[PDB]
Amino acid sequence: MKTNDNYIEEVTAKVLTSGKYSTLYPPTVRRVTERLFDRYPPKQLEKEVRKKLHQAYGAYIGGIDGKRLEK
Amino acid sequence: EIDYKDIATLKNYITESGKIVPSRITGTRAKYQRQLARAIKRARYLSLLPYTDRH
Amino acid sequence: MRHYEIVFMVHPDQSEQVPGMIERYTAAITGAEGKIHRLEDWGRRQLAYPINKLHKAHYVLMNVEAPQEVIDELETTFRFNDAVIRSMVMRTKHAVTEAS
Amino acid sequence: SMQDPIADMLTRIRNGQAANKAAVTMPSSKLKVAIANVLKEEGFIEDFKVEGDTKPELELTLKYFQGKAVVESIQRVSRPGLRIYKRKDELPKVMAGLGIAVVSTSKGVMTDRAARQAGLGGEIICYVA
Amino acid sequence: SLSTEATAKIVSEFGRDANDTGSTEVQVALLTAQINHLQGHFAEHKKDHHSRRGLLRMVSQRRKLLDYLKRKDVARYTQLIERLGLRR
RNA sequence: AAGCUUGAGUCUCGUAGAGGGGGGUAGAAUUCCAGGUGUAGCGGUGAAAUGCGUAGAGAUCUGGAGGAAUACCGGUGGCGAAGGCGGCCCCCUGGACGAAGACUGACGCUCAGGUGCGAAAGCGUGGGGAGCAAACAGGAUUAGAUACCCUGGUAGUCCACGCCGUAAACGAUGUCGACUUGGAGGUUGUGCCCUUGAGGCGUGGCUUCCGGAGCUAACGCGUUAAGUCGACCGCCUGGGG
Ligand SMILES: [Mg+2]
Ligand SMILES: [Mg+2]
Ligand SMILES: [Mg+2]
Ligand SMILES: [Mg+2]
Ligand SMILES: [Mg+2]
Ligand SMILES: [Mg+2]
Ligand SMILES: [Mg+2]
Ligand SMILES: [Mg+2]
Ligand SMILES: [Mg+2]
Ligand SMILES: [Mg+2]
Ligand SMILES: [Mg+2]
Ligand SMILES: [Mg+2]
Ligand SMILES: [Mg+2]
Ligand SMILES: [Mg+2]
Ligand SMILES: [Mg+2]
Ligand SMILES: [Mg+2]
Ligand SMILES: [Mg+2]
Ligand SMILES: [Mg+2]
Ligand SMILES: [Mg+2]
Ligand SMILES: [Mg+2]
Repeated sequence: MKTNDNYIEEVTAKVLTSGKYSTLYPPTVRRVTERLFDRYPPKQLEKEVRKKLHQAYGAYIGGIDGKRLEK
Repeated sequence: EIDYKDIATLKNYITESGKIVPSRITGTRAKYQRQLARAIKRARYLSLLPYTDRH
Repeated sequence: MRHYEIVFMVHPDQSEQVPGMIERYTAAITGAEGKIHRLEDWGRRQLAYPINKLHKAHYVLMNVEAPQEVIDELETTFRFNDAVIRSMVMRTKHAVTEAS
Repeated sequence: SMQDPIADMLTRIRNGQAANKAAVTMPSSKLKVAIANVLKEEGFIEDFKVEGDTKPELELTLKYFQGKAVVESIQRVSRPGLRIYKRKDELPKVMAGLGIAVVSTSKGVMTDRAARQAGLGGEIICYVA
Repeated sequence: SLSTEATAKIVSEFGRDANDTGSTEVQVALLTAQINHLQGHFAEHKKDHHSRRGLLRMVSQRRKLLDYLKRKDVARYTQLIERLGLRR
């Protein structure tokens, strides 16, 4: 079932690994991809999850600037 | 003179450093301005003789 | 069969090898149906770039119509030699009584 | 490229009226003699002379009356890529009969006025006005 | 090495008339050795590109020469394809 | 089926070019790695700081290793279908053009599908890696600059072997052939004439500018056509979506 199940972390790690989108807990994102498994085309999974990172749920991407807060 | 076959005789004009100087040491005629000062630029395409030895 | 002109230099501190270097190189270009059109020696004059540790340099000028089957190994001979610094090969030049 | 020797003859006549020259130089051919013979009886051209030994050479002489040109506008009907044929009772009248429609009948190259009254039908070359 | 003296014996291989600087079977022999020397340069020096375009204006020339003498003399092609090894 | 030459193929005799590719060589500059000499300053931003320094920095001389690009010469010059390519320079090799004479007698123009070429960026399998430079992070900065400034650097740029075939890939102009008042600047051949005033007077290719007739709404083009004819093909049928 790699078509759908090995194709969740290829999508999920990418967000939780990048230091720009790493402002999240692993379980929080483990959830938001099983939810959005059957939501956007099977060649556009991570691609349109970036819509939920910019059009929706954004500014939390890049984060609140802690390296300006402690500053 | 007036021909263009005089390629093996430019040791009296240019120097080893790479700066072309006019014929003033010997003291000859300098009326040939286009056939010498201007005709030398046509041979800079193939540039068979090195113009700048320091480069 | 074209026209060639090999202009190289020797070692500045080895001036006695000049008459012995051209002698051992004019025999291979003679029996291959080639002759020497011009043969003049300039001398150890002054330069304008002190690049070598020792700035003396004798220039060798000679014209010979060597075939292509011999210039492939003659040019690589000066690379292994330590006295020869550099060289200069032109193209399509005829002979002249003198150049300066 | 050069795939129509008939269109080359009409180019020198059309462009020759604006340059105001005497005669032009062009190589002659079988059809070019029959075409120049029709325009010679007409006021279109004055006289032609073939004076080439190496090769036939056609020399056309234009006519200038007052300050106006004799040739008005020449079109093209029998195109090499598209040929147009008409019937004997369907001959087009150039300039309501005032023009000279050079046709190519079976007996030879003549005008459109002598084609419907004598001879047989033919192929319309162009519209010479 | 394409010298002017090496191509003197190519014209003498095909001769129809006499004292002629040109025959009907010589238009292919003068262009066969030129393309054959450039075809072998594909295997080595693969970085070449300008040399590959130049063959398009020479290899395609032979396709027009086949339909020239086909409607005239068929026996003329029996010499060209077997001696210069053209199209087997 | 049988011929000719006015479009010219090819070849002999010459010249011009960063046309393309494979080796080798030289110099300058940045930086790194070694001596001598010289020590609280150096790099850098209109103000500040981070980095780099008392384990010998910055700067200077000499020498060596590695990598990349060719200043003045260099003009909208030259070359190629386009893209693209500027160091002297060996080998291989192509295109175009000039020019007095032969031979072969339209082997000619163009095109769907297909093949090939196609900057930069990006990718796969292997190397190199001194600088610069997309993400990323140190220091400024402001009730938020991942816009700009400053200090570093992983891909990439370079090289061998492949894939993808994308641009304002513009000359916003498909190619070929023919006709058409002219002048004024460059580059590149062959001749005449007293080259004795290094020029006038002829014959070609390439390129730039101006301009009349003519063509087009207009700007302009205007003997390299976007003018006047002809052959072949492609694209586009309102603006968004
Ligand atoms: Mg390539
Ligand atoms: Mg025939
Ligand atoms: Mg080159
Ligand atoms: Mg030191
Ligand atoms: Mg001190
Ligand atoms: Mg230094
Ligand atoms: Mg290194
Ligand atoms: Mg004769
Ligand atoms: Mg004949
Ligand atoms: Mg074509
Ligand atoms: Mg690239
Ligand atoms: Mg590419
Ligand atoms: Mg790569
Ligand atoms: Mg471009
Ligand atoms: Mg376009
Ligand atoms: Mg060109
Ligand atoms: Mg204009
Ligand atoms: Mg228009
Ligand atoms: Mg619409
Ligand atoms: Mg609509």
